[PDB]
Amino acid sequence: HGHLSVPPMRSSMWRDGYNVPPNYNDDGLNCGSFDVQWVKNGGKCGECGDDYSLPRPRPNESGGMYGKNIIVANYQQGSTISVDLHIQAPHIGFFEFRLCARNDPNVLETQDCFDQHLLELADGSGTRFTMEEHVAGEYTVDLKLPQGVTCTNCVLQWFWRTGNRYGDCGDGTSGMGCGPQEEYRNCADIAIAWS
Ligand SMILES: [Cu+]
Repeated sequence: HGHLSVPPMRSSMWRDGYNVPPNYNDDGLNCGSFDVQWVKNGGKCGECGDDYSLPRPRPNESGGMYGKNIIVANYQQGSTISVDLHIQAPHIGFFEFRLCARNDPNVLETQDCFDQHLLELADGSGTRFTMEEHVAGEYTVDLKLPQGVTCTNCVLQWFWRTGNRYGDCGDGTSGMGCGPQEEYRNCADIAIAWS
């Protein structure tokens, strides 16, 4: 359990005093829960962490109850940004961040859009930030925005793949963190400009 806090994701904007409906379970956007994701929905998840079986736009997607297209942060293109995750129950696993470089609030984000910009960690270590220790609190991740990419209505997607289930690793082996895991996604509305 945790949420993208800086910039604030859609279901957490109430915490900062925005006029968006509150979600007191904003730490629980776990794709409808593990069994719903993996037993009901074939491993699929909404773009923004909702149960995949809900119709689009889902509650945390643009046009859903929490998706009012209110920009919560403005960044310079190509800059290093520092994002904060509030981790309430610190399940082992890793985080990834994707940018849908959308320019119109009336079109809907898709995973294909997000997948065009998988964000690199500023430290050069790749695309996955690993939370190695079970410690609740605020985790900061420094990310490099892609050079030359600007967007007036961007969506930032945080993905958390937990690692607390044992499964077939596919190499003849099984292991902790192999196979399907509980997953979280959160979306935040941001803008990126040359400035
Ligand atoms: Cu949790």
